Amino acid sequence: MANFLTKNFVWILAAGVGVWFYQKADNAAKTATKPIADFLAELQFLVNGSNYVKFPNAGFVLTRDALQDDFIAYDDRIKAWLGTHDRHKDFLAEILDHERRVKPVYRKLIGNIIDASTIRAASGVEL
Amino acid sequence: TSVPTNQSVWGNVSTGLDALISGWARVEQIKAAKASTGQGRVEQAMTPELDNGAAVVVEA
Amino acid sequence: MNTSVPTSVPTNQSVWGNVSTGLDALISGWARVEQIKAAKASTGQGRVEQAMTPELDNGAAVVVE
Repeated sequence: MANFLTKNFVWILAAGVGVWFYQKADNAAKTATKPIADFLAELQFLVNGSNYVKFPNAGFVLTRDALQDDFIAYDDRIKAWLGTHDRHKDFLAEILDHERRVKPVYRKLIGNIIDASTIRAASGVEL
Repeated sequence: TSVPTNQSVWGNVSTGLDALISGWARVEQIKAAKASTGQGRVEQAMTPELDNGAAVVVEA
Repeated sequence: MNTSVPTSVPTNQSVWGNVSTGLDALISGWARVEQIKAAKASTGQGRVEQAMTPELDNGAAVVVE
């Protein structure tokens, strides 16, 4: 009774921790649960009509690359493309960046440390 | 209403039409299977051709 | 070189309608159907049933949703 109650509390708490970690792993990507038969049937029919090589393979590559928000919205619209939804999806892509921060700030400290400065060079020697 | 807009595809390659063409190739093999057997020939013997017939057409 | 495709026997069902019935037993059966027609002939309700049955060459139907 006492041992069973003590083991139940420790084991159930351990199972809750595994469920939280398993939930975070599944929730990392967008929830794949779909509740409807309209878009799934039409999109599959449109996939065979377009004759694209591997609709499942193209969807997996596009969803991860173009982001889940852009993929889910574009996937909802099975076919066609009109208005701002079409224009945004047509001219969509990833992103990079460049800016001054730690490198330039560290170099400025070296210049400030070398004030009024001392001469350092190389080229001479026995060679 | 439904419509398509903007697509990409491989060049000079067989499309979904060739997927149908295989179906026409399959139906030829089905006819050839009936051709091999005399029981297939006798099934075709119950075929009359006249000017009238039952027609049905509808969406679903 | 080449890979040969399969040639096999598919769904072909030959249903021979083996009808075996005694000629004298038929003659009575044909005689029995005459009595059934005679039962319809005696009643006016039998005449009215046959008036609703003509013959046509074919049918047709069309729709959209």
